[PDB]
Amino acid sequence: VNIVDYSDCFEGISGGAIFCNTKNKEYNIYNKELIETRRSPCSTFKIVSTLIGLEKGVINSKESVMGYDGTDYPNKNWNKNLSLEEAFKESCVWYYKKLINKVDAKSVQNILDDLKYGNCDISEWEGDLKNGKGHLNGFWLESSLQISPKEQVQTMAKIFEGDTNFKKEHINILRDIMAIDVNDANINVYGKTGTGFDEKNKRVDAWFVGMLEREGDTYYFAIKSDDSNKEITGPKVKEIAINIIKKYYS
Ligand SMILES: *C(=O)N1C[C@H](NOS(=O)(=O)O)CC[C@H]1C(N)=O
Repeated sequence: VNIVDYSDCFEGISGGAIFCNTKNKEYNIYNKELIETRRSPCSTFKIVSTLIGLEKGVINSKESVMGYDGTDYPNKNWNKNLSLEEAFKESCVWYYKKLINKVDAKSVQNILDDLKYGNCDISEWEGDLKNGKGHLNGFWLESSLQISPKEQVQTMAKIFEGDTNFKKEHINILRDIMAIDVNDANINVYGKTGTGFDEKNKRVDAWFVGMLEREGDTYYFAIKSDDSNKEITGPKVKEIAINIIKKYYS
């Protein structure tokens, strides 16, 4: 466990980072207090909810559809019968809500328990209804389920090192749809952003969680901001994460 200073890449934004290489067990941690604090995963939960849907047969491939019903949404790309790959990349809320609501709560509870997914608290299945957004809510979106960045990395490692019971075919679907382009062919980066606002503490929950492969070595990582500035989003923290990867992990 090495405590590190990535503050220059955070460019004044409050947050922390954790990178873990499980081959040689090198844990690099910036802002240890934050990295151990549990928070809502927000859209980073799509990593796990995709695998749940595949395991239960609700979806089957990166082409799989969820039966769009014509409801009007402000995001153009949500207004179509999109595939799993597109719903993941466009963070289509209705697709992932419909997917998870086809799965019984005990199945979800047991999978989260097996993954040690934070507090594994799905008690508020419906999510944070007081924000007025109705069915565009769920237990993983600023609601009962909370996970620390360190726990995110531990879960990512267990999934992608093949240490869970999820099918390899399903892991590979997730890998494909998580891959991102960082304009450096010499590293393979995979990840997912998340964005929420913590109304109790007046702070954002801005996430980028994923993994990095660079010549035999793999790092699992979670970058997280808790800034009070509402302008700080998941996509912004992904930029920060990319800067760290290029500076220290290339
Ligand atoms: C996930 O955190 N969400 C879904 C969507 N995309 O977020 S992302 O750009 O950080 O991946 C909008 C924000 C958030 C939500 N409000 O549900």
